[PDB]
Amino acid sequence: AAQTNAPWGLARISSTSPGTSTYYYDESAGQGSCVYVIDTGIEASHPEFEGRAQMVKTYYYSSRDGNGHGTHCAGTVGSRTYGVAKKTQLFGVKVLDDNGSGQYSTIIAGMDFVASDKNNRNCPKGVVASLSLGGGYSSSVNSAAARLQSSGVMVAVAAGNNNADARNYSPASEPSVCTVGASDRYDRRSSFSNYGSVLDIFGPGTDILSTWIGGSTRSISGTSMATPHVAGLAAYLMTLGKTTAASACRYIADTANKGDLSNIPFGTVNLLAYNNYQA
Ligand SMILES: [Pr+3]
Ligand SMILES: [Pr+3]
Repeated sequence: AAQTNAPWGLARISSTSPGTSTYYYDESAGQGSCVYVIDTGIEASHPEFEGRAQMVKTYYYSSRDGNGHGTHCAGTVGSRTYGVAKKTQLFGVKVLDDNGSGQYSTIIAGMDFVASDKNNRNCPKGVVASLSLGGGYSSSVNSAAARLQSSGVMVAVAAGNNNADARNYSPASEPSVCTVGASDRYDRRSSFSNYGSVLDIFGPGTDILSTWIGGSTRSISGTSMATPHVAGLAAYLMTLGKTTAASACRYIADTANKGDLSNIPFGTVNLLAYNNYQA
């Protein structure tokens, strides 16, 4: 299949070079996979989700996304127009309040929740969790991310927007998960993107168009935006049977565009997520 005049990030992950405008992908489109978006919530009623999104847990007074951040990230995973995996099932877990902030204890609870809840869902092609959040180093937060991964869920996490080594941030610094940095449409590392040896992979993160609350759309920037590109790609590849939750991050790194990025500091991988689609 081919989506013309696609958002640049979608085009980039289906091309060996920057500057293209068409998203090429297999029609299966992540059908049969499930992606948990652990964030401020999802506006499930947005027409772009086509009924494929549902809130399953909240740690606040309402399950509504009063912020927009979670709805944006979910859209990049699997909305019709703005998503990588256009037929995946989306589950929302609200661990962040409507100002976009959250306590580490609540974030940990949300991760443990997903590890259990997945056993109550029909996800024959596998399960992914997308975490576009983070803060200062915490061994407890890292441990929760490791548990989630160990339970059989592909965990993708944002590297952080500090233009610094991700080793001092959590859950970015947990080695066993998939830590995602951000790039822009000219194949430069995004100016805000964290780096370091713990990064696994880069994805599009600057000027990313996606869904927003109130049935709208918005372009915003961050490693928060790069992370769902990689989560969606994992769901897509698991549906095609090319990889599993345990090995998806490594598979994505092995099949990535190599050496295409600029302003990558020595010791950080030069790898950009790529779907290797051949018609
Ligand atoms: Pr290239
Ligand atoms: Pr890793």
